[PDB]
Amino acid sequence: MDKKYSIGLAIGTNSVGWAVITDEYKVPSKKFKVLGNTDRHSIKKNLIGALLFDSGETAEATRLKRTARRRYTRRKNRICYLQEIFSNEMAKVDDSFFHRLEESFLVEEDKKHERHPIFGNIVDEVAYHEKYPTIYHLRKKLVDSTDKADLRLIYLALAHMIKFRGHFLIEGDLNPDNSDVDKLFIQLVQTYNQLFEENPINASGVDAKAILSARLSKSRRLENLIAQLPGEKKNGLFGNLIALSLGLTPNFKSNFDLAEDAKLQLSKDTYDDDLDNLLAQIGDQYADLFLAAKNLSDAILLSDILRVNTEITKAPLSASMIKRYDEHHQDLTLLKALVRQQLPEKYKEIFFDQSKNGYAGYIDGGASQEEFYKFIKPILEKMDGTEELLVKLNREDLLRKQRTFDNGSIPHQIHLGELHAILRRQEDFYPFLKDNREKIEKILTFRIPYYVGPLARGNSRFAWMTRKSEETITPWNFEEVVDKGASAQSFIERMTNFDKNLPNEKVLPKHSLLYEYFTVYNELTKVKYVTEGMRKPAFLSGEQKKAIVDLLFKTNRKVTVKQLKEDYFKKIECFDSVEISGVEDRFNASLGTYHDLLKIIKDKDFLDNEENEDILEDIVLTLTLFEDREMIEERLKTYAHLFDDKVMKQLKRRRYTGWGRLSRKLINGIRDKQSGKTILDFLKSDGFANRNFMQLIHDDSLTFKEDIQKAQVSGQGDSLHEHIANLAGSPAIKKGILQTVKVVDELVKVMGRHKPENIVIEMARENQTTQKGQKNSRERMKRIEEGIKELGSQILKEHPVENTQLQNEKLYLYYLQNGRDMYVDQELDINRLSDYDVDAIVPQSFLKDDSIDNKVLTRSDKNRGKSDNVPSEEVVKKMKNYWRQLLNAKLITQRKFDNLTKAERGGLSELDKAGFIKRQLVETRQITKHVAQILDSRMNTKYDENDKLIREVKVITLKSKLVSDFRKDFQFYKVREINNYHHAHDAYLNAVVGTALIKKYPKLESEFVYGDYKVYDVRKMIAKSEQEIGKATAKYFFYSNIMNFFKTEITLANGEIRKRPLIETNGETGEIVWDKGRDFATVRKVLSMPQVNIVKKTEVQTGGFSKESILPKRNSDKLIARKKDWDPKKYGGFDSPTVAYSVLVVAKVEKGKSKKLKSVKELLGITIMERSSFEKNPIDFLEAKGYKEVKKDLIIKLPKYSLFELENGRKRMLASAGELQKGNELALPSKYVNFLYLASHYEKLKGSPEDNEQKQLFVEQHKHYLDEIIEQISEFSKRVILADANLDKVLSAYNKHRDKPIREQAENIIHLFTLTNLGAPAAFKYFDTTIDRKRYTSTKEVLDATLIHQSITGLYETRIDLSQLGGD
RNA sequence: GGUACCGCUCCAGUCGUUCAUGGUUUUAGAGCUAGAAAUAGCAAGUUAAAAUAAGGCUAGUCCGUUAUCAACUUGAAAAAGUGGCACCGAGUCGGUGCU
DNA sequence: ACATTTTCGGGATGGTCCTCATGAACGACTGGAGCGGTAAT
DNA sequence: ATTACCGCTCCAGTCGTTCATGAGGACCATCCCGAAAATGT
Ligand SMILES: [Mg+2]
Ligand SMILES: [Mg+2]
Ligand SMILES: [Mg+2]
Repeated sequence: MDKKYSIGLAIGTNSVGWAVITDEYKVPSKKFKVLGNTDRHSIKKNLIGALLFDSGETAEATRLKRTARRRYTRRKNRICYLQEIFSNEMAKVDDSFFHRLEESFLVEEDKKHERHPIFGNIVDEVAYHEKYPTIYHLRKKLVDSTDKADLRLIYLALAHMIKFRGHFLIEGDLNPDNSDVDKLFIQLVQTYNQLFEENPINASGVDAKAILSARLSKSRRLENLIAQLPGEKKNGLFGNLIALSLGLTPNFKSNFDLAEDAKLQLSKDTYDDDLDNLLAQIGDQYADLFLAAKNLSDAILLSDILRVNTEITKAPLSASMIKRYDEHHQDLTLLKALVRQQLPEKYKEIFFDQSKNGYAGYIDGGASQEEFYKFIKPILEKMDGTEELLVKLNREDLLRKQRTFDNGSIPHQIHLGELHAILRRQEDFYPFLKDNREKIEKILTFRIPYYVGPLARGNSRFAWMTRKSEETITPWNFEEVVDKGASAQSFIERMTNFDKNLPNEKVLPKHSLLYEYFTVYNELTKVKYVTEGMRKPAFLSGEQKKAIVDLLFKTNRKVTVKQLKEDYFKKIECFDSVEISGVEDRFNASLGTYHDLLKIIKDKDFLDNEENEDILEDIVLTLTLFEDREMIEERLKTYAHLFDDKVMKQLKRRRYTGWGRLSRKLINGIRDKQSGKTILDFLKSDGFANRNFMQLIHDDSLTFKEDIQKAQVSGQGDSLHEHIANLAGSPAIKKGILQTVKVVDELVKVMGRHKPENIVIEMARENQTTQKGQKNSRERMKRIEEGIKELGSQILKEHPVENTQLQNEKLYLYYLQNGRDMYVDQELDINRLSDYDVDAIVPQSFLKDDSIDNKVLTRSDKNRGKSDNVPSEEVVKKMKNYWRQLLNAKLITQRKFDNLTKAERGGLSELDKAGFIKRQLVETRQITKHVAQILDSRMNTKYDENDKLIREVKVITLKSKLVSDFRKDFQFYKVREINNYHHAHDAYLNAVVGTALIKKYPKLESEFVYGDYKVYDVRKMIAKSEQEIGKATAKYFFYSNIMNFFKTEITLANGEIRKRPLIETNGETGEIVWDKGRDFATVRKVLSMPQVNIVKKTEVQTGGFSKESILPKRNSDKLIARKKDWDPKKYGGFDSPTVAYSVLVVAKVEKGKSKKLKSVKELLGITIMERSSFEKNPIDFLEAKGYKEVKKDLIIKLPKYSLFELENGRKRMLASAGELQKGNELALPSKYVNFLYLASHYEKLKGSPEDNEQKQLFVEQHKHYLDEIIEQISEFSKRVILADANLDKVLSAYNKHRDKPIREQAENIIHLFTLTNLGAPAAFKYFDTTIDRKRYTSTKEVLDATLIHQSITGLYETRIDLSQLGGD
């Protein structure tokens, strides 16, 4: 039947709630038949409920997981690449090479050959370190070599240089020399002075290198050079030439008075090509400055990162490492002698003992630099003869470990320098190197471009390449085995802007000539004209529109009325007296691409010919899509009759970026099957007036409605996956939608297959801020301003600040944190906010908060060092109280603060701390825009109507901004921190409001999403806003819109509270929709109503199998070895083995001295690994695990979050492999929840209206609730742990801390509401007492536990029999 | 009562392609004196190489950090489908009656 | 030949330690706010 | 041929209303209970 009920849902990050409301009854109570045992007659449940689920790894964590797979694969392949080059050659000349490489692993008993790494004999193996203290000395030896080295030490050096290959970040050949840098600074100044004799720049003996070497910002380095070298300004020619060498992108358009942009950069191979175009126009005499600037940048890079001069060695990189390496042993020997003489007593302790981060732990362990320096620093300060040792601490030159990240970030080019020498020196000793050098230099330089990508032998979705035959895919003989044109085309067809009306096609480039013609013809259509014979204004015809485009738009970019009157009408149409109307003095439309083409080609033969426009569109499409300049050449070859050799060489520079929103097919590729005309044909000439482009597509007058029916009306298939394959990358939103559509689909089916009137859905994010804009940013300012006014200042009253200044995050971070960082407490300033770096609190991590409160403005992040130990402990000690002052002024959040105290308490959500100090944040919830569309797509899959457009199922998305007044009316305090049954009541209220809104049409409407400010009437009494505080509208007064439409209460009066009468008309037919004598009482009755239908989702664990590390520290049976036959005691197994689910089977395992069979059912964990054969054949699996004698009907599978109910009155849940989870819902009176929230609230706040007056008096008169709460808790311990254990400590603490602040105790009490959750046995700090951490191994009372299998939808429940359990 | 398609700009989030290092595991790594011996002290310390998700298609110079995955019936199998209401009440969800 | 004392072994339990992440060159999307376009009956 | 049925304002710019909402497992130290053997009667 048509309409009987409505449903509502509330979608969170890791939970979905729902509720069903029906006109015929007020009690959401319904029965189901018990499956299996039938322990209860017919179990009833509440229709209001919620589903809990695990959210998984979000955005940047998913990013890191795919990156991590490709990450080591690259390093592994590079090691394998050079191995394939030399291994076979070494095996051919040395028979003993092969066996040593193969027998390098495993125990003696399985080993067939001795290791002998370098020489081939134990006697000679330990002769190496006598001349070579490190790999870097062998590198110097081979680079400066005059003699022959063994192929094992040659491969040893070459293998180091491909494992330690270095980064190919910047394109082009950089100068590997540091011989005479000083000269380059003098020659640039003198060359400028010779070319510009009007105002010479004076060097004045200034050392420019000293300014650049110092750790200053790029802006400050430029400024200091301009201040010390007089003759030119920071924004002048010389300043922009310095900026280029600083690695910036200057634009010399304003410098050479150019009509077009002239940006230069040193990061691209085409820079030399751009200089050829530039010098062709400004002349040869300016070449020296740009070539010297390029070479100086190369010289400065090596000077800064190596700090070693050339010619004393041809290996300055290896030499740079050696100097410090030797100094480490000399400084350590010195300090060791000083400690022996001054501190005999602590001599063993200082060097041997890991616990304080000493020398032994530092060398053999992973001890932090800052902790190591911290320990030895006051020791060196107290000791005599340590002056030089104290300097090395500040320089960071004291005992730095050779292998560390800071010594790893080396570029590919300086590595090629030394490698070219390693190969060249040995060419007259090994002739094989002369032939292999070509292949070696290529793989050392090699990098995969976008248009080639994956070179996979097999067939798969992401295999873009077409392979010719079974040979190779290596760059060697590349064109003979694969075609980069085929991979470039398949790459572009998959990755580019796509047409949203054509699923398999793509849009035109933004430089399309057709795209530009479309806008010009629209403006020409608006034009009316008057002539010498024509009496009244008439519109332009198609031939006249074409004539104006052919004449005026092809001779000047923009057209004006004078041009039409003096040129077009007098020349083409031959009228002296004419007039143009419909437009002003000029048009908005213009041709941009057309005149750009004339300037580059400089001809007219490619213009007016009918076929040439299609030729130019194909060429611009190619120029936008492909950087590959040989692909551009091949496009130009088919049209070579229009393009000579010079223009084709000039075009080889760069891409025409950006696309339009329409493809060509729609515009002039689809013809009307009755008139024969395209949309472009109708645009040029048709009937009176026009409509919007999408309106003309939908228009019933054209035959394009058929194309809509064949494409759009068809829709997606039966499978849900196909409908949720769009919207959101978040696994939290994805799973929320996945379960939401399933719940809605099932609710409509089980409700007698009747259709709901409304489906009301909410979906939100962890919004930490408003977005950029004066409708958003302007309010973010208030969060800063309150902190400023709390601290105190006269600045805000003395001088007003314009609202357009503070619009972005970087300007907000400065005033939120003040002029100081949050890690080392060093100075920040306004002029340095775009010059200093910004960090994330938890980058590339499991969960990420929505925007500005997840980030922090810092000075340098090098202190992070991939560790969880803040090196600025002493800073945290004073800043912790400062950070609490910031939370009190609401400048930083509770989660932001707690991430800096993690070591003391771990995790556990405290997110809505704002609730007692200020909650002000109106959320947009942009995700909700397409949620209804995905559901609507499945729900209204029916076409039994003659284009009636009548929907049967209406899905409505709701904003939570309307719920606030309903929380007040029904006295709801719903912070999830004190209630994990949160979504159940939200979804109910959502169904109430969304249904309420449609029963009588709204009195005050607003525009789509944006709404309020867009359309409103001018009122002077809201104009005082902008002048005083800034723009404001109904977004602030949204509560008054609710009062206008419903008239529920009067908010203009304090004291006695009176509201709208109990029995009032609410429907469009004059009927009563909601009744306060029945409905209102029922809503508040549901709040405390027993047995709400809430469950943790049933599944089994898939994905995330293990972490890429080995833990030989573990040795239990659950450890999965890295290789099957390798001993876990030596070579270990993989970090964190993942169990998909468990199976309950009677054991065949023998116990004790008599070897008795365990004839009782036991838990066997099924791993994601072993599952792969278990599901296919469980018999062989069970026999291998010790469960040999078993029958099919005796095997019971236990999925993830399986439930148990004990006959002794307890409820429990299964984790994964057999571990015990808490379970059991919380039955507790509502009088405790309201008290604790309000008790903290009314600490420093006083009441006034009737309700607030009684709430304050309630907390003040009734302080006995804390004593009743510990009494209720002592009765829940008995249902979980049995013994009270630590509640004697908690009761003692509750009697002890009665003289402590009400708020500060209520701030952490939220951790005791874990009783509502089915897991989370949390440990936390209360006030001065920190509670013990416990976990549940298993249930002793096995035979009393009944196995429960429930549906994910929360409907039917299966109870499994106890007669099969056994026991002997 | 009674609108549709968007231009220009700035900022943010979602992210993708590409490349490198280190943490860490493992093997080779020639010592002296006292004491039955456990055990202790001193001489003495300078390095290199290999490797890092089970498992497997298309059996790889390749892919893999995932969802439905409970009872029940039909289907070789892939795959698909069914889940009662009137009527009263609410401290660990019960009852009258029909189906 | 049987019961008690005796030592060694297993399970339930809690305390402490363990954890593969960094980012710029090059390049694109949705999406919102403020400056706006164009109007009929 | 028209633009809120309702938001009609204060000796002054004020803080505040609601929400997305919680790391556990392995190894080692330890106490209590149970089985087979040696000894006494
Ligand atoms: Mg919500
Ligand atoms: Mg950072
Ligand atoms: Mg909610």
